Amino acid sequence: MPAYACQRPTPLTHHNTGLSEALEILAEAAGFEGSEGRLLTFCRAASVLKALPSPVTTLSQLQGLPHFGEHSSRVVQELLEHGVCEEVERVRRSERYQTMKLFTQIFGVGVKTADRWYREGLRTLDDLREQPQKLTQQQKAGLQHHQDLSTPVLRSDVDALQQVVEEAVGQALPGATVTLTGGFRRGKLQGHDVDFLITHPKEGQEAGLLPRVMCRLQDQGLILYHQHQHSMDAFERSFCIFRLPQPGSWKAVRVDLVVAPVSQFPFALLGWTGSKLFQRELRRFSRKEKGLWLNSHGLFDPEQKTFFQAASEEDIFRHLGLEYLPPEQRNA
DNA sequence: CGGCTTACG
DNA sequence: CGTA
DNA sequence: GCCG
Ligand SMILES: [Cl-]
Ligand SMILES: [K+]
Repeated sequence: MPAYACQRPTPLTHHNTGLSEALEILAEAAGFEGSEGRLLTFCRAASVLKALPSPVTTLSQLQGLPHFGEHSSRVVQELLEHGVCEEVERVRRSERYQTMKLFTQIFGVGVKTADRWYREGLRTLDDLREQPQKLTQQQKAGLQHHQDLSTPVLRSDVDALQQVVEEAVGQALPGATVTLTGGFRRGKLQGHDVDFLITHPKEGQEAGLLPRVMCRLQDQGLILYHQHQHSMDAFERSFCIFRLPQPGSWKAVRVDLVVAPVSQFPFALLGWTGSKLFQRELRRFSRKEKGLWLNSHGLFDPEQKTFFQAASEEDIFRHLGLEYLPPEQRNA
């Protein structure tokens, strides 16, 4: 089993959910305590289990797997022997973990913000609503719409959303296209947000497109929160909150809109499709194993000072020496 | 031992 | 810092 | 926490 998540297919459905979820609890807790290295190892170990074809039943099966060492093997060992791991259970029942998970699940709140609020004695969402001076406008929106934003987004919502996004994009720029990315492109049936990638076949036509799209959406009354203020002034990404029509009502939905020039489209498609761990492992592999710098704009050779002109995601995998993984196999 | 994705708002 |  |  190879060491990078971008070297192995990881499907939606896998066989070690109980073991994976426990390691991901420890990964989350490591992040809450500011140990980004420990988070990564626990996430990578959990990902290794997701790629296995069969359930792990004996400790010997962990031999030869990357990212498994004394600590992660002890966690699996306890789960195999007793069905629970005492370290994991102590974490999930701890007030620190429950409060940090509660606060970091708010749109606009990360680990450092949640940790500050925790040290100040805050424990519940109502504690936050009673301290509005501690909140950015972004966090006020995440708190105001928290119940809706914690409701899982379904495929039915995605199709309705893509319709209204395509309408606004079409009114903003003839011939522009809209591509669903993110978890739903990977085959997930639920999500916490919906990601769309927007481009135009003619390079340059997409300049200034996202503000025109956001204005069309605001005019349809569809935007509840938007981070940029528009009638640097230009922007190409918007992580907004939509007022999605429902039968006789509406529901707030997190939506990401990204504009990219068509020359960068395969890199943008690869980037925004995820998963998050897949992307980190792919970019790490690119830099550390191939000496190339990858992001959502391109693939840069710092020695030749040139960008690789890709026409497809397959082109990028091939240039990196990787077997192609379709999006449904990028669920690391 | 040091590294751990890499951008934009 | 937050977003992905 | 684990790898290079
Ligand atoms: Cl990027
Ligand atoms: K958050």
